[PDB]
Amino acid sequence: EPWTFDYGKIIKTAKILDISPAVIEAIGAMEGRSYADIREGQGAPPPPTSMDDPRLMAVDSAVRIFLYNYNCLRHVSTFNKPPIHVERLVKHLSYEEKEDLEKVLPNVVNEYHTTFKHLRVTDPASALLYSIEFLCISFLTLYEIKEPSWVVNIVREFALTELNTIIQSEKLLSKPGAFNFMIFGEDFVCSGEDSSMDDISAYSSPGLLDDPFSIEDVDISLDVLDNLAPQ
Amino acid sequence: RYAVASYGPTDALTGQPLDGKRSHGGLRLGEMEHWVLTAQGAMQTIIEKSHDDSDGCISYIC
Amino acid sequence: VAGGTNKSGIVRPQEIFSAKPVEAEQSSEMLLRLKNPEVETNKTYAQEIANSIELITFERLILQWHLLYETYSSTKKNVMYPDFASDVEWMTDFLENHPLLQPPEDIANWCIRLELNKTTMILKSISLESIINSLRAKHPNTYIMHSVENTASGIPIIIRIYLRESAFRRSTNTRMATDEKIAVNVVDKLLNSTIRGIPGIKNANVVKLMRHRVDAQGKLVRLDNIYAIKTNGTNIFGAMLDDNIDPYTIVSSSIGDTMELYGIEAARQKIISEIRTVMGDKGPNHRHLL
Amino acid sequence: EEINNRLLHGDIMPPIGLTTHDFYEKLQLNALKFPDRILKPIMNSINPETNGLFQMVATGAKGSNPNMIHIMAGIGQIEINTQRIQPQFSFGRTLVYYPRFALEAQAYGFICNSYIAGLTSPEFIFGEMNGRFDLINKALSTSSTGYANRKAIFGLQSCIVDYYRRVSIDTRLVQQLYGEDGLDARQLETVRF
Amino acid sequence: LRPQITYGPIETVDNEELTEADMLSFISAAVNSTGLIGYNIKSFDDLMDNGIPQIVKQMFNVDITYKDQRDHTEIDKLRESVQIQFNFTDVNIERPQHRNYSQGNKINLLPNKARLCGLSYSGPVNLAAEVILTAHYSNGRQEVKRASIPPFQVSTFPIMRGSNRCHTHHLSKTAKKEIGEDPNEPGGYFIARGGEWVVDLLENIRFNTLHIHYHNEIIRGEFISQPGGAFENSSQIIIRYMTTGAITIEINSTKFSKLRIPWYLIFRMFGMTGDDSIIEQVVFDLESNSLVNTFMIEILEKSIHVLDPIFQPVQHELNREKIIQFLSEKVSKFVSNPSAYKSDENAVQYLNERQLTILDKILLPHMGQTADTRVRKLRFLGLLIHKILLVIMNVFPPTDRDSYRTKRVHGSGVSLAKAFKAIFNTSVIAPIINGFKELLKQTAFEELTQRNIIEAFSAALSKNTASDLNRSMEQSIISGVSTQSLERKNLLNTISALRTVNTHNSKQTERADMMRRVHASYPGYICVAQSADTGEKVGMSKQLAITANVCTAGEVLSLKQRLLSDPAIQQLADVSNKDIVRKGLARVFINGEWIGCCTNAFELAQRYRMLRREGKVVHPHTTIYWDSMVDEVEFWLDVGRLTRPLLIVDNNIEKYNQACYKAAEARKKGDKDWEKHKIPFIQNTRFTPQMAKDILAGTLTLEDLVAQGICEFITPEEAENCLVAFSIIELRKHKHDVTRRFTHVDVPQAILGLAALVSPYANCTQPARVTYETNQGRQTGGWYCFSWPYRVDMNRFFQFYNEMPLVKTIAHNYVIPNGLNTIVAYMIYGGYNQEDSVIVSQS
Amino acid sequence: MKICKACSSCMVRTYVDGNIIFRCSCGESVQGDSQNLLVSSKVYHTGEMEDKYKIFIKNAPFDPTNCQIKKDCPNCHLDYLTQICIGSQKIIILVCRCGYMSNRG
Ligand SMILES: [Mg+2]
Ligand SMILES: [Zn+2]
Ligand SMILES: [Zn+2]
Repeated sequence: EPWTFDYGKIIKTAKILDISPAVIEAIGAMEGRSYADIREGQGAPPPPTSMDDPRLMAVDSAVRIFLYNYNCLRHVSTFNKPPIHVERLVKHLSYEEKEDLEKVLPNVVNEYHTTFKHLRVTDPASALLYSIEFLCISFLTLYEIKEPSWVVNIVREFALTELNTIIQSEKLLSKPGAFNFMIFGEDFVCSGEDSSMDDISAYSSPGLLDDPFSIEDVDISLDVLDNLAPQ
Repeated sequence: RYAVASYGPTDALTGQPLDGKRSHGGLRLGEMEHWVLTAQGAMQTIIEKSHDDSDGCISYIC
Repeated sequence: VAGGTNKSGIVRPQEIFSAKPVEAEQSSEMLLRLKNPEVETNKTYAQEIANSIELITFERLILQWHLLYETYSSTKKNVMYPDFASDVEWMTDFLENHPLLQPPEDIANWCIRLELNKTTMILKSISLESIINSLRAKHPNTYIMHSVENTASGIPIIIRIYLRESAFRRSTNTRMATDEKIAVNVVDKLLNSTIRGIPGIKNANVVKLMRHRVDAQGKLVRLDNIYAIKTNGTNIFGAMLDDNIDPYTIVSSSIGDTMELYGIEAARQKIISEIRTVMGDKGPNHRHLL
Repeated sequence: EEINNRLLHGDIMPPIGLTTHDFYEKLQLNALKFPDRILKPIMNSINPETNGLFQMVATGAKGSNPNMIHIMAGIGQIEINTQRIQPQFSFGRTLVYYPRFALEAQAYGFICNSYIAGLTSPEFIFGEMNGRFDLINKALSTSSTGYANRKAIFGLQSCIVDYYRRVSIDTRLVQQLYGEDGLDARQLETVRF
Repeated sequence: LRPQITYGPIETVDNEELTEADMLSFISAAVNSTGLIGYNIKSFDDLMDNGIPQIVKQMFNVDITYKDQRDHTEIDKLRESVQIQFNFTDVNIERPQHRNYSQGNKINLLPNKARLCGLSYSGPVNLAAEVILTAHYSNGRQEVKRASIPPFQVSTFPIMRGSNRCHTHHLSKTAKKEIGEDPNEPGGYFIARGGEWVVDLLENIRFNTLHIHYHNEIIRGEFISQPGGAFENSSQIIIRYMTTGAITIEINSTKFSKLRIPWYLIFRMFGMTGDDSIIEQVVFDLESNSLVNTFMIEILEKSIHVLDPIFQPVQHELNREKIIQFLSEKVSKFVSNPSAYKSDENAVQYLNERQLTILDKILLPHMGQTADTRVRKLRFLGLLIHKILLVIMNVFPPTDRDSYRTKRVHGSGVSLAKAFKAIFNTSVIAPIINGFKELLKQTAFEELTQRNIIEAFSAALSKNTASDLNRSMEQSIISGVSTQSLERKNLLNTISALRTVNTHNSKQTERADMMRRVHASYPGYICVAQSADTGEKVGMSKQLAITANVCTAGEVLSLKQRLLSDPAIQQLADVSNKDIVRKGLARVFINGEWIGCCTNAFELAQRYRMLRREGKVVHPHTTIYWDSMVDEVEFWLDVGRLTRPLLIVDNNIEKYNQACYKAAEARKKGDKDWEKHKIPFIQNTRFTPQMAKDILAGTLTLEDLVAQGICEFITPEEAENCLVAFSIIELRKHKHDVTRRFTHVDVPQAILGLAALVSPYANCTQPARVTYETNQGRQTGGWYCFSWPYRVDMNRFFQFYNEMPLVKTIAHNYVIPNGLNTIVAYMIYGGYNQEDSVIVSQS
Repeated sequence: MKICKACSSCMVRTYVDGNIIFRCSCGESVQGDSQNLLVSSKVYHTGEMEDKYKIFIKNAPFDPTNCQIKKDCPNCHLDYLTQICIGSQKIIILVCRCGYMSNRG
């Protein structure tokens, strides 16, 4: 099967969330940038060329937390108690239909992991687009569902909440704006480029009951130690 | 070489001579030498050296 | 200085003066005298007895072991590990070779697969038949299958031990142990089982020692052709139970072990003996050891 | 060398309780000891009636037989902790001067030369390995002995002979009679029965 | 690149005429090129010219924020914090100066005046800087004030005598002689408070290497990572395997401390949160059927499901952002109340960016300090865990704590730089921060001008700080960075004190005895005889061999770029973990960082060792180690490697093998005289007797012996790929021995130190007695100093008459003999010489 | 171990009514068929197994620090071989650069 990148899925997905397409395309590349620049798409890094680019892991991590949280809702019955991000909206449900939602909700993890590991080794540039596109099509799959009637309102809310948290988690790694520095609870506030408050003992080489060679129970004057010479 | 005196500089706290030739004090009859003198039975020698010559005094107890 | 014979800079005097227990002794030894005076004359008789008393635990005969979640039924084809699916070929031979050792009806879902070290089986002179009897005499709550004793290199000898349901009925009221925990506890018991020896001793040598004996004419003569056993590691009670060793003349090098089994008076004589050994011959008078 | 040849053909079968490595090391240590014949060339080179070095050793004034052999015949096998020079130089080499898995006895501390003839660089290094132990153990012979000496005295010093020749701790018997004979160590005579 | 030079055939080299006394010229050349303490002067020189400027201009950038604790004002009430930001731009150190009379012009201070007056032989340090102050208002805007400060003197740094900054460096030997200095001494000591102090060489574990030790912890693995250079900050990671089955990674550095983290949390924080990929970085393949991977995965599988009390909330989470936030609020020391900042989304972004900036700069910095190499570090981190698990399985033994393959010898430049870092930020950086804190408290930020800011910077660094910086360095030099007072018993002791390697200062009975012995890695680098013969210091002090040296850091970038440009080496980004174990690739290291893989480890090291011989491409001081046990190639160019020259031995094994093939081919054809096609084996060195005569004439040095491919420098870890003949006779004895093919030939005297070479016929003496002579020869009366009348010394003896021994050694070519040729009778005379006494003629 | 299909996490193995059931933290539950019937295993004498020295034995003919022996190689008829002695039983292996290796391996 020949895979081809589809830009139409990102445009459709971005329109639903009322956000710029550049925000979706910049998953994992938001570090060290202003979100206003990310929103406008200015300063976007070039496509990856190395299989060890942390962007590939960053996008893949965002994909698997969508899948991890989706399956938690899918298997809500098996839990002793559901986690926070899925319990407040399924609370009004009954047990027999809470034991359901694993038959009426389709699986969306069909062939992601196998293909991503192949694309990462073969061509890293296509792997980044594949992981982003997979996140959008999975969101559209969970947003374009229509039957049965009792599940549409419980999954579309989930789809928007998950994709928003993924974007927000990526957003919280960008360049911060302006804020009160004293809300942390202390006077001083250092940065990652500061050396004033570094540990003094850390400048030395890091790292390190009876002494067998110490004359501690031998009462001999320190000025007459030549009596211990081997001779 | 060293040989000092019947008297000389004295430690303020213990009342014993100072340490070694450098301070013009006495020489040490350490832990192992009281073991030997006790083994030999030399008890009047211990009185002469550890009391008369080092810090011996009179304590009054009710 | 090697392990089990550490007589380097002060250790043995520290073991005596600090009254360290037998578990903390790095150079414990023991001298055993054969019960029959005729046997002690011959070296070969003393040589085979010395090799008889040498702790060969079942662990040291094993190259590798595998714990499998399997039950064995003769007719029903139960699931088996794919890497060990070839074991069924010699299982059929075992069933037709032992018409009395049929699999029980309470075999649990736990299998221990063993691959014996054939080199150790040759150097230590341990047969497959001896191992099977030792394990079946000590572990009645297991069912054991084995392959054929082969003399051709490249084909290993496989020991297969099946845990019965009674292995968990021993103590399962203490629910703080899942069935995986008991099975791991059982395999530790199986590996630490004693085969052909007494516990506590790792090496047993043969030495020549000299003794006096009053003749029929009242003459005291030195007998030089007397063989005994000097062991590495100490177990007075272990050699106590042996029928090839004179129990009355067991000489340990452990003060704590002599104290435990003989008393404080024999421990008093043991401290004197052990200090004298450390003191050498240019040592103090005897009254200083008392 | 012929023990090594047996190893190459796999003709060394260790007994029960010994590995092949431990049995091979035992054979090499036994095979690398000077015989009693070593003094035959030594005594033929000296005049016992005029040799100063020999008269110092023979009369017990100073020295011993291994001293003359080391000076004149050869040092022999350097043996630390009753074993040969273990390989600490990169997995099977004792020194940089010998190859990995060397079979010759020289690679494991066998000094073929005497002091009067001089040692080579590898022999001097092996000699320094054993010589350093003497310096280390001499230093320990003070501190380690002092640790044990002080603990022994503080436990034993309370024992004093009373008027019954008993040994007691202020009331409490340690011995019914000192030494079980009541005698002094300085007043003993060695007598045959 | 492939080697191109070719030398003459080894069969035409005439060395049958050589003698052992001719090989002493090789030691002479090695000592002349090396000097005796030249490494000390070089280390202090590149500390002055290169070390301190780099440390100040790179590793002391200050960025802090402080609360505005003023009263009420229009601007005041509306602003909350001020950001102090500054860095140093220009740094230099001058020669020592002294003020003659009062209010003079800082005349020069000669070392003898410093010794006599009890002064300090310290040179001024001048620094320049730019400072930025940013004040933050409540509404959201901020105000920035920037000021450039003219260069000024902060304090004085101690100056080694004889170095580039010493006054006894622009003077002739006669001038040195006549100003109260010793014209024959090389120097290498510091003058402080009228005393002479020697900064000893320090043993230290090799950086960028994994040291695996056993010990509750089952096993432990340490790894100190330095991003390249002797003066860069180092961060260590400790990977522990506990009895509970949990693998924890702990990073000790200037920003973290004693915080043990589950191993998979580190992988998650870098974007790789999938467990299958995380496990793959340790086992290199999930599809391998090898019995090693079964052991590996079983430990890894159990380690994931172990509950960590401190990292409980984020153990089961797969969102990397919250894990970074969880760790950031745990390691940041300015966070006192949780959830007070979580309401503000900008504070969350601040702590996330700060933690990522810290982690990229502190976790394995030798692999890179940017965010690009995050996954690259994870591959290397998984390799470290893989090596540790191989020791738990008992596949490989733990690291030998005594071998010099994993040890470094650090001189005065490295030791003083380490002490400089901890003192500079305390006596300079801290007072400036206090000075600016008080400036902003007493004056509004907007009221400040360019004049006020510069005044506060210099006034804070008053002479309290100037006293602090200089005297703390002197305390580090005096207290001991292990240093000792220079006692001048004689010239031999002065040289031997500067060639002494000290160890760090355990109580373990076995550990305290093993480290005092002579190790198999000592011969050629550490004297096997020189040690203390009495007391606790027996074997605790070590002496460099006569030809041993200490190398400086090389130009690593040249070799790194060439290795990456080598078509035989595949870059790390072009190879997968599965492509490594399935194709059997060989990992290639340079200075401890993993840069790529090669299909043939032996051929790469062989081809680069041959390139080193020319010296035009690979520097002669480059260590090339090939690990035949794990099939890896390592390049080392860091400072602190002991090296000695070894004469290269060449043979004709290539022609010998072809003769064997031709002889066999002739026999298979039925020919009878098949043996006639064989040729004898010949191994020989290219050192000719003419070269020895040229060394003595001064027309042949060690540098151009290396340039001709005759001798090369060998490092203790590189010495493990060498088979060395102990003398030119052993090489000649095995000249036609094909079963013993040496790679180098040694000069026998190269294994002893300078003090151990004084004893004549030391090989004929009991080896323990050679150790005594090293101690006794260093406390011998003699001409203890050539400038004794100019010195006021305590407890010094100047023996009037000295004699060269009738049986001299090579050690007397470099130090003055101390003693007399007394006529000695070996006799019994009256019993007054018994028990190690002597009878002395009164005349 | 068993890796979850959904989230690629390490699934927890438990035992129910004569079957091995893997359950994940995301609720996904699967049952192993044949390859997951391996609770635990251990290998003894790991310090002298043949898989330990495979790389070292392969590299031995090219390492110049290994001990040589005067014996003819039966493959290339080279008159010297490389002799190595590995293990606690002192197993002797003769290797050559052409690929020959005693013990037939
Ligand atoms: Mg003396
Ligand atoms: Zn899962
Ligand atoms: Zn061949």
